[PDB]
Amino acid sequence: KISTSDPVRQYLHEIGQVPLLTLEEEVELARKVEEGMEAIKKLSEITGLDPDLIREVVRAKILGSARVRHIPGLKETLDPKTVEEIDQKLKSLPKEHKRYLHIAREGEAARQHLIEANLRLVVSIAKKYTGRGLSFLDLIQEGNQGLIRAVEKFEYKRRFKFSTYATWWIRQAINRAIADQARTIRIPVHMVETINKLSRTARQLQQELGREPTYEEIAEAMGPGWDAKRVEETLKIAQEPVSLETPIGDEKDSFYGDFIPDEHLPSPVDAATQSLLSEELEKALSKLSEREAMVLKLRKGLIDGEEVGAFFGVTRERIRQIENKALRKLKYHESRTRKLRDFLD
Amino acid sequence: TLLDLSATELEQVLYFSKYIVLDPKGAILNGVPVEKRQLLTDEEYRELRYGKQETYPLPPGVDALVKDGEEVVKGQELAPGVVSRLDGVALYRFASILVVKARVYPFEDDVEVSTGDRVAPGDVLADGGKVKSDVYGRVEVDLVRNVVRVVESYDIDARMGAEAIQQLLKELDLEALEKELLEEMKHPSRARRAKARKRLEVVRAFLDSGNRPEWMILEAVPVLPPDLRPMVQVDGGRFATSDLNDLYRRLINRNNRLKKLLAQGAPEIIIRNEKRMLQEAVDALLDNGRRGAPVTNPGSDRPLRSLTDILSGKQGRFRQNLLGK
Repeated sequence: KISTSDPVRQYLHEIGQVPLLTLEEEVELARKVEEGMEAIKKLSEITGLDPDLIREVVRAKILGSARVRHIPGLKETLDPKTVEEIDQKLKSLPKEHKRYLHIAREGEAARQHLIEANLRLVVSIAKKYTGRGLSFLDLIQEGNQGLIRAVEKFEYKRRFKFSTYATWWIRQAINRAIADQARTIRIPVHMVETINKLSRTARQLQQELGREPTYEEIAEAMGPGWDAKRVEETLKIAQEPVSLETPIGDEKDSFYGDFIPDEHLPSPVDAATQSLLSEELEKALSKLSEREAMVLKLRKGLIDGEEVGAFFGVTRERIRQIENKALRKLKYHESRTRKLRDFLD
Repeated sequence: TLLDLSATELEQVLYFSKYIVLDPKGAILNGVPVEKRQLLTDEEYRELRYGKQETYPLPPGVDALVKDGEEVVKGQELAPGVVSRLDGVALYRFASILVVKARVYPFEDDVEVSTGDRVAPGDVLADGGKVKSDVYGRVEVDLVRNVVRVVESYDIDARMGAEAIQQLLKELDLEALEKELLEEMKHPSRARRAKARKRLEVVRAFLDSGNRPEWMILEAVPVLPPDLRPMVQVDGGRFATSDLNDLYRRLINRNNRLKKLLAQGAPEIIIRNEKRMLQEAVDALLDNGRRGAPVTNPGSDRPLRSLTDILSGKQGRFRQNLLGK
C-alpha cells in the first residue's frame, strides 16, 4: 500500500520483538563479531586464502545459497563447485582450526542480528534529516549503510554501547548522501557546507536589517576570505537547474522545451555557408603550390597546429617566403574577383 | 492473466512488498502440504524457517524451575512470571529465558556437521555416525552448551518481487496451457470456461507469431539518448535539463546502493527495503503515476515527466494535446 508504513511495521515489528537487552545482548553479539574477525584472519593464515574470500564463503553458507552469489555478484565464483570446495578446506582443519569456521559462521550470524535489532535507531535518526532533498526511504537506507559501517569498527572492549556509536556512524553516512546526491549537478561536500553557511548566515542577517543583505554583508559575516564575487557565484552554483519541462505561460498545454533554440545544428543558412566556403576554399587550395599553402592549410585547418615545425624539410626562410607571398597573391586576386570579400561569417 | 495468479491483488501483494509465493517446492507444512503457487505472510513464513522461538523475562530476583538443557515441557511455566509455548528446550542468560522448537542432539565428541548445511533425517551431525539427525531442517551447532540443534525448516523456495515472477514466467510451457485451456474452454460450464478464453488469448499471440513471454520482466533498463534529455545553458548561470535525468539518477543510485548493500553484508530486511525502492524507481522512468507520484523537490509538486507519458501526450485525447508540426 503506502511504502512507509509496511517497512516501519516491518522493522519496528522486529525491534519490538528483538529489542536488544542493554548490556548483555549487545555484549554477546559484539564479542562474537570480533571473534569472527580473528577467526577469519587465522583462517586466512592456515589456508593461504584472502579474508575477502573467507568473509564471503562463510557469508554464503550463513546468509544465502547459489541464488545470492550468482545474481548480486555476476560470476567469478562458481557458487556450488567453488563455495563448497572452500567449505572443504575448512572442514579438513582439525579440532584446532575447525573451531574457527564454526566461530566465523556465528560471528556473522550475530552480526546480521544486531543490524536488524537497531534498524529502529536509524529510522529515528533518519527521521530528522527529512526535508533535505532526499526520500525518507532513501535517507533511512543510507543511514542503514551507516549503521553497518559502525558494526565493523565497534570495539566492545571499550565499554560504551553501540547506541551512541551507531548515532555518529549513521549521521555521517546520511549527511554524506544528502550532499553527494540531493542535486542534479554534482557539487563536492565543500561547496555544500559552504553554501549552507551562506544561507545560514543570510537568515541571521535578515534578523537585523529588514533588508535582504547585499552580498557585501554576507562576505563579512562569513569570515576571512569572503567577497562579493564569491557570494554571488556560490548563490549561482547553488541555483539548481530548471526543469526543461515546466507548464509555461498560461498552464493549459505549454511545455518549456519548445522555447529553447538549437545551437550546434547548422540552421540552413550555415549549411549553405560551409558549402561555398569549402567549395571555393578547396578551389584555391588546388591552384596553389602545395609546398607552404597546404602546410598552413593543414597545420591550421586539418588538425590543430608552429612556423618552423610547420614545413617538412625546408626551414623558415622559405616558409615565410611562400606563406606571405602566396597568401597575398591569393588575397589580392581574390580582391579582383571579389568572392571572399563578403566576409562569410 | 497469463501466469494464473490473482490478476490484480495477488501481484501487488508479492510484487512491491514481501508476500512470498512458494516457487518450486517446500516440504514443511502450514497444516497442509506445499502450496505450489500459493502465497504466505512473513509472520507465518518466519514460523517456517527458524522453527519456533519465544523468549521471556524474570522479575528482578527469581530462579527458574527448569535447568539448562531440561527440555521445556509442552505448556510449561518456564520460570515464575511466564508461561512458555509448547515445543522446546529452556535457555537463560543471567535475565530472561528462551524457548526453541528443534530437538537437542547432545554430543560430547566433536560435532563435524557445520552450521547451515541443509539436513534431512540421517545427515550426520556429530560424534561420528553416533549422533544422527532425525528431522528435516537447517543446522545450528552451538558449542557453549555442547550441543547440535536442528531447526525444522526444509528448503522452501519462498520468494517475492520480480524475482519470483521471472522464475514462474520462464517455467511455463505455453503449449501445455494452450491445450489445457482449450479443453477447460469447451467442456465445463461458462464460469471457469469464459475466464479461460480470456487467458488463452494472451498465450496464443505469444506463441502464434512474435516473441516469447519471459521478457516482460526487466533486468536491463534501456536509457533514452542524451541529446533527447538535454542539459543546457539557459540565462545567467541557470541550467535546464530534461526531467528524465532526475529519475535516471534515482534508478542509478538505488541500483548502486543495492550492489554495495549486497557486498557489505546483507540484513535481509534492508535488501528488500531497497529492492522495493529500486522497483518503484524502475517504474518512474518508464511511467510515473500509475502507482505513487515522483516529485524532485519543493517548487513543483508536479509529477516529473516520464517516457511513457511523453509518448502518450503525443497522440492522446485532449484537444490536439501536443499534435501538430
